[PDB]
Amino acid sequence: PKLKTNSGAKKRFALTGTGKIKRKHAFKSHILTKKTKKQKRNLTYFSTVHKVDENAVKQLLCLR
Amino acid sequence: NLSSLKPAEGAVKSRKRIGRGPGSGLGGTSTRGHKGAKSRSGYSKKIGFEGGQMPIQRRLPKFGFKNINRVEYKPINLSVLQTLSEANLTKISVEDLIAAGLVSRNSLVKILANGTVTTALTVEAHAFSKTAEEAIVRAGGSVVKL
Amino acid sequence: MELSVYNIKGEDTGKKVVLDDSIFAIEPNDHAIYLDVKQYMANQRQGTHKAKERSELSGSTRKLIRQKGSGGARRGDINSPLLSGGARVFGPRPRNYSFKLNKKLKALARRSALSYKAKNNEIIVVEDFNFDAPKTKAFKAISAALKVGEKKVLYVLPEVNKNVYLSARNLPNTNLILANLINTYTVLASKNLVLTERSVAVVNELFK
Amino acid sequence: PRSVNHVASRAKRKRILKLTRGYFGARKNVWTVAKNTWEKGLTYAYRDRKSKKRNFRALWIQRINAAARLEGMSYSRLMGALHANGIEINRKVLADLAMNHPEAFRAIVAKVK
RNA sequence: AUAGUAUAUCGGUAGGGGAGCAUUCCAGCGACGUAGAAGGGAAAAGGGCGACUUUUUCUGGAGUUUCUGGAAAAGC
RNA sequence: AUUGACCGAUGGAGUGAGGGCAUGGGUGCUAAGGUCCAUGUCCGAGAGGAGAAGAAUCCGGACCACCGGCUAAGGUCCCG
RNA sequence: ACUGGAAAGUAUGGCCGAAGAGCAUGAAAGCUGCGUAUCCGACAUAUCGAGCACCUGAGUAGCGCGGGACACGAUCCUGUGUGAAUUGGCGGGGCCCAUCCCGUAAGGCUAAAUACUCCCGAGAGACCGAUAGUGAACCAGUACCGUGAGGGAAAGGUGAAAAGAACCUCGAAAGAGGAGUGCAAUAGACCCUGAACCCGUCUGCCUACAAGCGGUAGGAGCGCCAGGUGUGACUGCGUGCCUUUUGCAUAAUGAACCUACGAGUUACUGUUUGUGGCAAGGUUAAUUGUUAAGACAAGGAGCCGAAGCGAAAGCGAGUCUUAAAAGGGCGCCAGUCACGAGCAGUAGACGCGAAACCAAGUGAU
RNA sequence: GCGGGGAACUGAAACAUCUCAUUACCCGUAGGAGAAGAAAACAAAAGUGAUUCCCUCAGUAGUGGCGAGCGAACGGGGAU
RNA sequence: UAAGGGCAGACGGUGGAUGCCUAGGCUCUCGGAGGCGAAGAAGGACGUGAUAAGCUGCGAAAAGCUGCGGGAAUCGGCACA
Ligand SMILES: [K+]
Ligand SMILES: [K+]
Ligand SMILES: [K+]
Ligand SMILES: [K+]
Ligand SMILES: [K+]
Ligand SMILES: [Mg+2]
Ligand SMILES: [Mg+2]
Ligand SMILES: [Mg+2]
Ligand SMILES: [Mg+2]
Ligand SMILES: [Mg+2]
Ligand SMILES: [Mg+2]
Ligand SMILES: [Mg+2]
Ligand SMILES: [Mg+2]
Ligand SMILES: [Mg+2]
Ligand SMILES: [Mg+2]
Ligand SMILES: [Mg+2]
Ligand SMILES: [Mg+2]
Ligand SMILES: [Mg+2]
Ligand SMILES: [Mg+2]
Ligand SMILES: [Mg+2]
Ligand SMILES: [Mg+2]
Ligand SMILES: [Mg+2]
Ligand SMILES: [Mg+2]
Ligand SMILES: [Mg+2]
Ligand SMILES: [Mg+2]
Ligand SMILES: [Mg+2]
Ligand SMILES: [Mg+2]
Ligand SMILES: [Mg+2]
Ligand SMILES: [Mg+2]
Ligand SMILES: [Mg+2]
Ligand SMILES: [Mg+2]
Ligand SMILES: [Mg+2]
Ligand SMILES: [Mg+2]
Ligand SMILES: [Mg+2]
Ligand SMILES: [Mg+2]
Ligand SMILES: [Mg+2]
Ligand SMILES: [Mg+2]
Ligand SMILES: [Mg+2]
Ligand SMILES: [Mg+2]
Ligand SMILES: [Mg+2]
Ligand SMILES: [Mg+2]
Ligand SMILES: [Mg+2]
Ligand SMILES: [Mg+2]
Ligand SMILES: [Mg+2]
Ligand code: NA
Ligand code: NA
Ligand code: NA
Ligand code: NA
Ligand code: NA
Ligand code: NA
Repeated sequence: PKLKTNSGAKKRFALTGTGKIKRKHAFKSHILTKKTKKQKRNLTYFSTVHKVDENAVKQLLCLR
Repeated sequence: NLSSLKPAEGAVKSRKRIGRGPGSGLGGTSTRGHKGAKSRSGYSKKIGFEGGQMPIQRRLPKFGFKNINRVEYKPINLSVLQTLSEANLTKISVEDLIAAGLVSRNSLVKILANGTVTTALTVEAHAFSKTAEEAIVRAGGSVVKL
Repeated sequence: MELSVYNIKGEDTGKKVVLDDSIFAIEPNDHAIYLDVKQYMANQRQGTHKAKERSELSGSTRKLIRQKGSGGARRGDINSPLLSGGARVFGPRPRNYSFKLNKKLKALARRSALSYKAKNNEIIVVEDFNFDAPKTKAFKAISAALKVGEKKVLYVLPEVNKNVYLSARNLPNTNLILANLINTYTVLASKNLVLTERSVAVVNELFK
Repeated sequence: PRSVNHVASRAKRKRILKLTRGYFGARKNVWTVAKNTWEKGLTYAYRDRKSKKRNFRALWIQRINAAARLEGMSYSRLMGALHANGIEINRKVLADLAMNHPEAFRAIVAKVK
């Protein structure tokens, strides 16, 4: 049958123009005052999935 | 000529066949290694599994929302308008754009500014970028949003 | 390419016909021919073959002997493939063998075979003929008069011609086809190709 | 279609069983015993092709030693005198000359002694 | 393998890659068979190498097969 | 200087029970064919020769054939 | 005419064909037989206007409490307790209100396009061919096993034709030797062919002072038929194979032997790649028409490519971040459809193997 | 086919929500088919009008110890 | 030398592989049909022959009885004598 997309991956990742995968950063949810502003600003940015994990993320999204 | 058919070189290839002796280099363990989960019949990969450590599709948060009234425009750039007109035209329109296979029938068109539109044209599109509209009007054209 | 036209008695009438150059004088694509013939034979297949797997055997699922203590090899149920009269593992299953070829690919392979015929000089154009009644001896005369009767020959006809079909049916090395249902396999399956002067016009408009 | 290579499968066994004729007991005709014995024998033959060159050179030297000693000279001193004089006759030729043509051997000795 | 005959290289388990043989059936062009087919016994000869192939003779008494392509119930 | 041994992209893996020896160490009793690390090496996945017979000590990396020659470690009274 | 036990074979020379499908006949038959193409046939039986406010479905719609179905852990159903209005009405448009739009619950009936095969008729297969294919080609759900529910085999072939061996010899007769039939009896009833393991007899060479995975490399003599073949006095070297292991002659695992059987397959959805078609475009799906399942022609719906950035509104070779900018992030500065192949997931998914769990029955001989 | 009842092994690499599955199985009862069926319907100022079945839409919108998983409709193209 | 044994060959025994073959299977396509039964069904028991175990057919009218249509020399089922 048809391949099924993982429901959690399709709410956490996105594709870019050249094929890289967009992602958010962790450690940004609730324990915030003790962290530095530089740390929090770096964590607020979007990032890309690492090369060693692209295969697993693509399998989760059905090679998308 | 059915007695002398031949396919192109390198077009057909024999399939791999495992577990049929030592000379093939694929017998015995038949490419599976020695023991463990991966050697058994019926093993399949658990796609998100990482051995028990919290997987990447769980360590990371969800983000965003999808708008149920989103509007998307098919981008038709400036250099296409001058190319199509000269090839085939001095008044471009959606029904003409569809007739030349450049856009589907039920699709909305916005004109952008990637190129030059030197030829003087009257243009009927659903949407126009600020720079794209100025490019036509400067080149002695007309812009009709409809 | 223009060819002379003969009558039933196999005598040139001076009248000539022209063959479209885009149909009969291209460079043949031999890989296109290979794929069209492979597809034709696959579409003729009827894959009605089957052997019984383990879940299809008539034996009971009961465990034959207790797991430990018997002194022999451990055994489950009577349908095991290791047993005499047991399950057949990975046997035939009913299959559909058809596959797709692009429409433009099939058109090119039709032209390559006709080009091969035109190049090997195995194309005869004969004037259109119709019999009053079915007679196998009548149709043998045309083949003997055209000097194509000792090897497989294909007759291309433009219309039904029921009388002609019945006259040529009993003869071993004779094949009849309609000019609009021409395919690659049937062209290459006969040494000689006999076109009627009205089948040329049909082919020229259709397979251009 | 169903494919079973009965004739071919059985022909492979029959060819090898011709090679195991002459063996002791079940090693000549019982298939899994005979094939085991034949395969082990082929390993011996690869090793014994090499040892043949060792055994035949040792036999040439022993015969040369006896022939030289009848003319008051050991093998080591005779060989040292030949290599000093540039004589390139090999040990197989000299041993043959020692055994079957003793007068020619005596001329080689008389040239270096 | 590189350069187009020269230089280098050729021990191998897990494992990756390349190139082939045999088997059953199909299409096409063709062959063989009661003046003896398949199968079975014996012998001889071949292959860069091999999986294997060919010939002769006895038995046997009716089917068998080259090449090119195609598909597998395709090898203990 | 170096037969080219390095890296990127992308298809396919296996492995994730190691072991001996030498050197530097911890632990143990300055015991263990013990145990835990580091640096090499060999066995693993490596045949041939010497050591009487020994996985890793000494010499040495097997494309095939040869009733040719030179050597290594180690030897040259006989078995040899 | 030849070969042959027997022509249908082979070589000549004819003929029919709307019939050159096939099966049978002493070998392989268009012209020997039954048939085939085509045409013709049933006594039976079977089937085929204005106004007006009168009406328009009640324990119903709706509601509380507890459950169920909807893709779903507003809409639909209801066990329990309640409970409207009436065309200016009532219900729905994903809490809810307003407006607008759509529709008329609490009555009912309806062909086609869809699902299936105990069965009848006509066909087919790059399906099996007697340890295969149904458990069952024969006798089969039989024999046999079980109190019962239930479980459940093995087993095809003389020959063209029984012409299935009158009669004799040895034997008390079982068995054979002959005779005869036959192309063949080493086709003689367990009968086509007739392999291996296993078992005999004969002939040739070796063997009673000799000690280890049984071979391998040398090497006399002897025996047969011109240098081939059988044997092997004597000599050198040599602790099977598989699997599992750091490491096995291992006193770790495994097999009596032979013949036969026995384990990465297929479908669908992706992805990479070898080979092709078309190319800023590529490609049809269901289905339809003609012809006679295939073949040819239609079918552009949809899908991918063609612009990105942003959570989004939205801007656009830019965009987001900023009060703005600079900086910075992401972008800008040949695809598509197939064929073959590798791999992945879903299916039992390379094969054999549990202890167990659940449902419906059978048993207190 | 339509009704009445209704598991567990298994997956979640444990397991209770969830899954297996409105399956297996048991019972009742039609027909050549059955069920459905003629809007108290969809839609979104643009429109289509009974039911059924196929191709798409789409592994999408959603749902979910937001885990494993589950998974539409509108619209378009057909059969009738 | 050979009580015995080893190897090779020749000829046999046993056994029933292999090759060839088919009488039975397997998967489907097209068309039809989709029931039988109180006027007693499905499924059975017992019988039934010149001869008669078992199957088949039949039912004390018992391998069968009467008409109508077909067809033309053999026939009393498998199945002999
Ligand atoms: K944990
Ligand atoms: K055959
Ligand atoms: K025999
Ligand atoms: K002796
Ligand atoms: K043990
Ligand atoms: Mg927050
Ligand atoms: Mg390997
Ligand atoms: Mg192995
Ligand atoms: Mg293993
Ligand atoms: Mg392990
Ligand atoms: Mg592993
Ligand atoms: Mg298992
Ligand atoms: Mg069971
Ligand atoms: Mg079977
Ligand atoms: Mg297979
Ligand atoms: Mg080397
Ligand atoms: Mg190598
Ligand atoms: Mg097999
Ligand atoms: Mg580990
Ligand atoms: Mg470890
Ligand atoms: Mg240790
Ligand atoms: Mg230490
Ligand atoms: Mg240890
Ligand atoms: Mg090494
Ligand atoms: Mg609303
Ligand atoms: Mg059977
Ligand atoms: Mg015979
Ligand atoms: Mg026989
Ligand atoms: Mg002594
Ligand atoms: Mg151990
Ligand atoms: Mg290992
Ligand atoms: Mg050892
Ligand atoms: Mg022992
Ligand atoms: Mg064990
Ligand atoms: Mg044992
Ligand atoms: Mg053992
Ligand atoms: Mg064994
Ligand atoms: Mg065995
Ligand atoms: Mg679990
Ligand atoms: Mg009924
Ligand atoms: Mg209906
Ligand atoms: Mg024999
Ligand atoms: Mg047989
Ligand atoms: Mg009458
Ligand atoms: Na292996
Ligand atoms: Na013969
Ligand atoms: Na076998
Ligand atoms: Na900026
Ligand atoms: Na003797
Ligand atoms: Na009566």
